[PDB]
Amino acid sequence: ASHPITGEIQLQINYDLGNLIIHILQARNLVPRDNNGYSDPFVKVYLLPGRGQVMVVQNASAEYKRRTKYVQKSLNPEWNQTVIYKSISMEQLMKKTLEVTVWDYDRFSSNDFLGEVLIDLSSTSHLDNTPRWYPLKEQTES
Repeated sequence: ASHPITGEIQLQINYDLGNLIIHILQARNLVPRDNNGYSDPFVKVYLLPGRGQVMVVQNASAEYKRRTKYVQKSLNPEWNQTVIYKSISMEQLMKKTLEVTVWDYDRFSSNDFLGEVLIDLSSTSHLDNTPRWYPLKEQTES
């Protein structure tokens, strides 16, 4: 079988004190799979022109997720997390692009792809902390 990459991702961007902050929220219209609810999808966000630092997103209060993971975790998973990249000025920042990538855990440990977005910080109008949706594309390997 195969799973096509679809859906989008919602996040909040904000840069302050020379530090780039990014908050993860959730994704919608993701790739459906057999047996609803089984694995908690995670995201990876790193700058293109950086040191290759991939920051994975954590899961919010499972207490509230455990009740929503039913259909959400299956089609639209959330995270509601926050990350920062200190030591980054608008000079190099504008040159860097925030790439949000969704990944699902395997049955043993591996991680499958789910979606990839590219947010150019050169014009990131969502800097003023604004929850906006971003289209998740596929990871082409030419």
